[PDB]
Amino acid sequence: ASVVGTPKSAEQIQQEWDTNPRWKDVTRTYSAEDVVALQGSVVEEHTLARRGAEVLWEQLHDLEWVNALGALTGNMAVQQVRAGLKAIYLSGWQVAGDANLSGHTYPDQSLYPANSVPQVVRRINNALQRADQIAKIEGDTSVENWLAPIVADGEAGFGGALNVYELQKALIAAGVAGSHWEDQLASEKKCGHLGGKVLIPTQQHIRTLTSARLAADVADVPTVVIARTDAEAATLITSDVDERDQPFITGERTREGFYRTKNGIEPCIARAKAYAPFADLIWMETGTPDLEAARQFSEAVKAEYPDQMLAYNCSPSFNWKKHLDDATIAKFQKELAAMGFKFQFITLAGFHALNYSMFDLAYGYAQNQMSAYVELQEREFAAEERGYTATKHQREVGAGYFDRIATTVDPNSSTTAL
Amino acid sequence: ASVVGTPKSAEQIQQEWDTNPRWKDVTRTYSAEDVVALQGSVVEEHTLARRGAEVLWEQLHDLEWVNALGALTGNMAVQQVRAGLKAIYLSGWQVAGDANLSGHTYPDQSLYPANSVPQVVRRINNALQRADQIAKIEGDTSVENWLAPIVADGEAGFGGALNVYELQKALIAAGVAGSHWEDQLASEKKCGHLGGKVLIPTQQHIRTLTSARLAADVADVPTVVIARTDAEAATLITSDVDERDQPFITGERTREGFYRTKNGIEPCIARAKAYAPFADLIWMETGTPDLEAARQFSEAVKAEYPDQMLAYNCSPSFNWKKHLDDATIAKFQKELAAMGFKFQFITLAGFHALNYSMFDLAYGYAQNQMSAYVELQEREFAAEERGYTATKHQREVGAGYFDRIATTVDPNSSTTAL
Amino acid sequence: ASVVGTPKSAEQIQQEWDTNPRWKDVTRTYSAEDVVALQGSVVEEHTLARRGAEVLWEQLHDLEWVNALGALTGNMAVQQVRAGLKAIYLSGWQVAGDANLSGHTYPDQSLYPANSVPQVVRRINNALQRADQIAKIEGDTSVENWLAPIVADGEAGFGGALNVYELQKALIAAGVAGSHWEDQLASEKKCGHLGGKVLIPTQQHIRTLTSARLAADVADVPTVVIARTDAEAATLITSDVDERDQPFITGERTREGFYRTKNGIEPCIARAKAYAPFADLIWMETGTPDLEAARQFSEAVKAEYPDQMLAYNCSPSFNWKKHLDDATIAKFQKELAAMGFKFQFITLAGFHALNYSMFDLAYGYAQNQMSAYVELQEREFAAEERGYTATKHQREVGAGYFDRIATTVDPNSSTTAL
Amino acid sequence: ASVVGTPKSAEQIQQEWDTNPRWKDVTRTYSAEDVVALQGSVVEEHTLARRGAEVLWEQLHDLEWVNALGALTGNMAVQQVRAGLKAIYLSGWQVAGDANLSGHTYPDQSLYPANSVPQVVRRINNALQRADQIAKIEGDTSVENWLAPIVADGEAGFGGALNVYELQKALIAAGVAGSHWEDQLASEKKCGHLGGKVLIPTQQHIRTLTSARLAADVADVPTVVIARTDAEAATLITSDVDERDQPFITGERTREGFYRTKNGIEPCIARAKAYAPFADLIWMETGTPDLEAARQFSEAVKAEYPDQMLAYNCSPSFNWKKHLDDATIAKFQKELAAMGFKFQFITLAGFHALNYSMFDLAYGYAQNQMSAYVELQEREFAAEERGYTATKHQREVGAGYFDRIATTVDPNSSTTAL
Ligand SMILES: [Mg+2]
Ligand SMILES: [Mg+2]
Ligand SMILES: [Mg+2]
Ligand SMILES: [Mg+2]
Repeated sequence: ASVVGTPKSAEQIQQEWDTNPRWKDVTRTYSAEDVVALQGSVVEEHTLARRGAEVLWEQLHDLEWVNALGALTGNMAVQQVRAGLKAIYLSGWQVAGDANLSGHTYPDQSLYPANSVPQVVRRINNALQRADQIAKIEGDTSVENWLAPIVADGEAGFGGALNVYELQKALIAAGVAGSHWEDQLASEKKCGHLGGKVLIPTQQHIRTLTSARLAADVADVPTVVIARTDAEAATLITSDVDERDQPFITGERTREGFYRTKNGIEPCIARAKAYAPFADLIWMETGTPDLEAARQFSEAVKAEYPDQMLAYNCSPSFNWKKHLDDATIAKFQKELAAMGFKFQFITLAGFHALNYSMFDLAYGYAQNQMSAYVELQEREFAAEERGYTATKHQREVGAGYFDRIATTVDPNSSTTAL
Repeated sequence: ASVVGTPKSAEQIQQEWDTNPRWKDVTRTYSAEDVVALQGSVVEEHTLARRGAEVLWEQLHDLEWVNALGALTGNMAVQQVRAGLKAIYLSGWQVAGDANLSGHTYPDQSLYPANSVPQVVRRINNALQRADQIAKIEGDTSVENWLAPIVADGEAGFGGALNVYELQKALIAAGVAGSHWEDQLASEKKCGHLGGKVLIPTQQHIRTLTSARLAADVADVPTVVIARTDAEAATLITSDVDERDQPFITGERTREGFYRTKNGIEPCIARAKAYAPFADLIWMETGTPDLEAARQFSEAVKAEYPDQMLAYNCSPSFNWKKHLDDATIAKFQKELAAMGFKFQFITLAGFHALNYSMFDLAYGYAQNQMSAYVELQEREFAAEERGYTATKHQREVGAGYFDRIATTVDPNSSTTAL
Repeated sequence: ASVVGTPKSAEQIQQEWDTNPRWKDVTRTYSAEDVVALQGSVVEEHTLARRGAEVLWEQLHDLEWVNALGALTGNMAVQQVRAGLKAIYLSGWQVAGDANLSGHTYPDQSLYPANSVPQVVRRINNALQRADQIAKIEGDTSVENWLAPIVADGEAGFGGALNVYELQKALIAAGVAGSHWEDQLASEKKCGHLGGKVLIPTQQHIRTLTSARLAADVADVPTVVIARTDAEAATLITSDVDERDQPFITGERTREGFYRTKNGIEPCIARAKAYAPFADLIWMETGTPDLEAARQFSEAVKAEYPDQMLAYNCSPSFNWKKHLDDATIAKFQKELAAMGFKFQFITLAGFHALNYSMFDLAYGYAQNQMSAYVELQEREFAAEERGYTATKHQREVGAGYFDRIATTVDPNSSTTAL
Repeated sequence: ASVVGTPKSAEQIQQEWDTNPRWKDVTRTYSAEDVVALQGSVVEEHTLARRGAEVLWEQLHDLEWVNALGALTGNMAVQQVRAGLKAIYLSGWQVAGDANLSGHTYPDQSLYPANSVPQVVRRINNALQRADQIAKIEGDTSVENWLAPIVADGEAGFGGALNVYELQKALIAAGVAGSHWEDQLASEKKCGHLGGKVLIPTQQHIRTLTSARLAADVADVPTVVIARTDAEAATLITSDVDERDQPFITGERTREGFYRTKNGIEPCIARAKAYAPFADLIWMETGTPDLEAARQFSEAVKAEYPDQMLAYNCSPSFNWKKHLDDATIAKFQKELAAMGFKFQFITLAGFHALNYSMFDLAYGYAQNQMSAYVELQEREFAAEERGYTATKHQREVGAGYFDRIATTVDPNSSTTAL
């Protein structure tokens, strides 16, 4: 009947894996036939997921490094691109705190509904598409690519391999460019004294990463897969079954039956090497920015996998000015980029900008009413010199674009040619 | 069987209508028995909607005036309350541009799914409830009422009287304190030359207000009902059937069948008087903040209804400093309050704070990476002096509250007494 | 940069419009350049919407007629295809009563959230895709096309031309094959004596149809557009402004400003002819199935537009056996197909099957417990002979498909070759 | 300020626990002060959750037994009540297969978003409320209680204690009467040879049940808590840490690190006794109905806890007629009731009625068109004698109720007194 969305043959897929440099050093423990068998007889095309993943991959090789800021609303992402950023970071922490499908405010422990991040990915793409549409009818070519790739937080997948599979598939349907997956069991994090994060076995994370790659393969898009390890601070692990984890197991076992494990950079380096054949980028979660630890981690990983790119979160909570001089702060990301940290981001940038700007405005408004708003309005007028366009609020949300649709539909009215 | 949620009798409802000062000068064209007949045999209690509405009503009489800022996320509302505001305004325009259930960015023309505002009302209540929970376990009594009343945008109800009924019902279920309803048909707004907003007949808006009151009565809560008229700028009206609208009909009818109508403060004053018996507060939509025009509207309506409270939106798009001196800007709301505008707000405060703060941070970040973030962090550290708490990010989203739930559940872990 | 999703040029679009027989006799009052101007710089591919629409269009020419049953859940659609049907009808009435995003039960008056039908279209596609996936791994080739095209109810678009545009766009995103649009304002339907449905002007419905076609063109898919007229029973019309509606205007205008208008097959025929250039299929809403009336409508429209295909709803509420003999009932659709009604359906089939089957089972269960369930189970066992598979419940919902994903991910577990 | 929703004091709560027979034999390892500390300063009232839980509790003591059928849509539940059932069972399996928030069809492995069952609980209550509203305006007193209690499937809580807490809280907000929680880790279920379900430690399930009780206490409603054990068929357990589980551990450990454990009735009885102080009802999950196993399980539990009520799922997949005579089938539930199984249900009744009725209708329709629908319509007319009302479809979904609202709002129209 129809040839629309006809699946590729296993041979074609194998050929891509064998020859496209995108797949150099990418280990897949399942086969091309295994992928085809899961595709049914029609494969939906996921345009934004394909384009974003391809653009992101090229940027990670073409730019000195790719940096991003966590965005929790569509307008936040639009402003990030308008301001010149080339990628968007979709923080799971921010979604938990102010943008998830339960409607509740949550701390970061995989408490929100599992399809929440995919919904925000779709929202951000929709917002970027509107900016793109508006730019086109306005003849605005100041931004080359409105559809900046989105890198989204997949926590640990909300369950087992099938939960990770479904989350990746949903992220892709929504248009994600890349996704990160970590090796802890947040839902078992122990409170207080002698508690802390609980890691899962090294082999279980390889399963997570393998499942994430499989969902992208079945969906037929080259999604960027990022592996995150939480071994830097985690003091517990669910099981001592994996021989690669045994060197760090002390012997003490908790009431819940978990195993105490020695944390630090050593286990991060080891897990990072075990994860490398299964990840396009590796990320060592960290609490305190530390150039030496970063250097130690990257040199140890690259000694084994020289071309392995790394990802890095720049702490949003660290008191930067108190601990570092201005020059160190200014060169921090450039320095990390030289070590191979090609994707860098500040997870909670949106949470801080949103909470701070509203607190400041509201406080001034509670005290001086209109005077406080005028102060913000004047800053917005001043920002126009830098390319800010939201002072023209109707235009910003598409009133001119919808007026054009109305005009297009109205036969007694003509549209202006572009 | 169970007496949980048993409806009150028509006689009890009538007694409240007859004696509670809340209903002084409130016209209901339907009966107490009509209300009971629509309640089935169980009436769900809507705690937040009841408490919010009672609190708002008292504040409108106890404070010089109640002012608010448009909030589009839960955290935004939390900061508004933390900063000292006593009510939250939930803008439909902001929901259309960055927080509605379609996932798209839209201009203000009743384009988003009709249950969008209710979902944001529920979200803001959840967020305020979390701030309240955290405060209680922290012994923080700095904020006396975290559950600030929410006043939400009902547009024109997304259709007819039954659509307005269902939206008011959904707003109440989500915990709204008050809702506003306007007299235009946004979906038929005409673009360009000789176009403009289209009003509906005065009687149709009374139907809308009557339907919003009926839904509040059936739901057994004293929701504050606000009437907005768009007659200042509207140049069209769907029909000349209502003799109260005839003094403004020009006699011309457009190619789409709408009637040309004389706009300005005159029809606003007439509509306001016709709406007074059906609204707890009245709002004349206006493009230009102008104390004299406000005084003219206020005095004209109060000459007929001396005790009629009014609401006023302080234009977010008007170039304040270009047209008014700092003194006039500084006294603007105070002056309005003296005229009887007891509820005042800035509809797009959130849109501007969110868009501006992210553009500014992202622009600095694109240029100087971490240096830009440090600038925002320093402002946040400085704001702690004014009561800002979001710099303690984990605490802000409830990590301490959930750690307590975790500890409460763990029998081998004791909780510290509050 | 990337060429993924690059829009076609206006010249390419024009060439398709000029040469593809799909567009024979399709009037577009806007231009190819107008379409391109609204597409931004990336056009997402909508695989299911494209494939569905192409398949439906071919079926409408290849089969004697295409018939369908209203489906309100994914499993309902799966059984329709498993049973041999070639298209799925997605009723808005069923969505209002038991499957819309407000969570409430509603009558048919455009009361539910506007994105409700799109969500059910997405759901039905997901369900059919799962049946397809299961079939593929089971080697089941009994059903040739699991992805049967979906024809969905667009009501009157929930507002104006921009609301219709957004609903058509959302239906396409979800994978719809065709959508129907009607010429009434349901939200103003008048109850009781001298009341009834309210039509909108002929030109306003052409605007609706033009807007649905425009959204399909911008989304780059050949969606089947169906026009429905409610003029058989409607007694009112919003305006007498369109001279094509004037022959039916009585001259009386109601207290609400609506115009009394002569109803019946005559205005239906005139509207159908005015709509023909803007619709792939036309449907005259009718309360009484009547082959003669159908013939009269069909012949009157085809006398003007010989190749115009028509759609027909076979009334679910009409007491068939009371008014027609078994022979007439048996030949009804065949007879209609010969008149040119190429798409035929029963709108509320799902509502009736679901409500009846649960009442019957529950009633027996309340009386005789397990005996009642066994009666249904025996019917299911007997239906396996006709191809029914849901008795193997785990398999029916994909347990075998997910076991395969699990096995594919597990390197210590091999999958059996298909 | 307001006293609306003011929390009860710890002393008041303690008093209820000490004196209300509802709490006889209910162990809470946290205190009344612990509950109050988590309530913030306003407790939302959850009317439907309170009424349903109270009604369910009384029915479990007043009736010989309470039985139910799985319902996955609002109309299904309405028909169940109309047909005479006194409770509704909300199956997680059915939600996974045809009614969850991902829009996908899933097998039963906790794959769907965690707030899916709560949404269906709210939908069912909304549908029952509409039936209730319609009955009242129609003067229909044939059904005494339209708001039948809903018992919902909580799987294992989608994570740890905090995930169970949030799910229970969401079920309560939606109006649930009771919820069941099981002791397996579905997301780790192993495939094929030597695989099977994986149990969690006995103490971990006590944590789950303790967390479920805590959420109900904080929400201030007497929710019925049901504990389910999956030890009958589970062959694995995550850890051997709990001494109560050690007697069944063999010693073999799997590649994933799980422990092989001896399954059967013995471990079910042991877990059931450990769960009894934490559950209002206990349920032994089973695959094959077996009166002897049921008798053995109940007598063993009651030997320790004489007043402990039990719950029982009557297998929807067992071939009843093939293995049992008609008399045994007819007395099955009555016999179980005598053993103490006071809540009985068929989990997949809705899935079978929905899939079978649509397959049958569609198959007949594909073959004989209208004749097949007429057959269903005639059965519906015949069912009217038993009280079926859905043949009057407009009435059934509330058209008369909304017409009454329209009339109530219309001052020129009067409503008919009840
Ligand atoms: Mg996280
Ligand atoms: Mg508006
Ligand atoms: Mg309809
Ligand atoms: Mg289950």
